[PDB]
Amino acid sequence: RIIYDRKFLMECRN
Amino acid sequence: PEHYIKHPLQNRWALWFFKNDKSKTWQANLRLISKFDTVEDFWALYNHIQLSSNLMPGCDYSLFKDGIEPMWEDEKNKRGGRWLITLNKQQRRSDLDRFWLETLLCLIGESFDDYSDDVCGAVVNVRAKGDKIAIWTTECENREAVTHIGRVYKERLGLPPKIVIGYQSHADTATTKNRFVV
Ligand SMILES: C[n+]1cn([C@@H]2O[C@H](CNc3c(O)c(=O)c3=O)[C@@H](O)[C@H]2O)c2nc(N)[nH]c(=O)c21
Repeated sequence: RIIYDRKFLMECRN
Repeated sequence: PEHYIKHPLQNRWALWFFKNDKSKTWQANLRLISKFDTVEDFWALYNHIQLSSNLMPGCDYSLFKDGIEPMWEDEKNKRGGRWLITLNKQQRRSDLDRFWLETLLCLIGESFDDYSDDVCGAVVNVRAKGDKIAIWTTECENREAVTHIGRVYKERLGLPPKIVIGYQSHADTATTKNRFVV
């Protein structure tokens, strides 16, 4: 299972 | 390696758009927009579509796992409940756009621990008399699963302990009282 944090998902907006 | 690859998601997610039309059925008014299985393709699709607040009243965004359609009729959506968030008139400004985006990240990031396999999807209802955001599960009989999803769901959105969010099965919704509330 692949888990992504909220902090990490926000940084991929660019 | 790790320089050119897209960060892949656990599940493939399909985004749906619903627009009410009295001339046709409910299922025909729900239409699909795209599918994605990476973090990059999620932001690519989301950054060009409208915010939930800007939508015309009577329209729904629906993100679900690939294979589950946004309707009680689906196998996984049968039986399974709904963690319902009612929003008032003024909440349209900032709370609606922020709660729905926070809901999307809880789905695709699978932050619900082991109980992310029970999570079917989410839906936001842009309505003129209220706004509604919801998370759908695959079974309401799993109290161990349902309570843990809604409790993390409330902590991630950051609601005060004063507001209690309701969970209701689609068998009651299609015919209301809550089964579990946090
Ligand atoms: C998600 N959903 C809401 N409805 C109907 O919409 C009517 C009013 N509009 C809505 C609700 O109620 C919702 O939730 C929603 O959206 C209700 O009486 C529901 O019976 C539905 N009817 C079919 N056949 N299939 C659905 O998936 C469905």
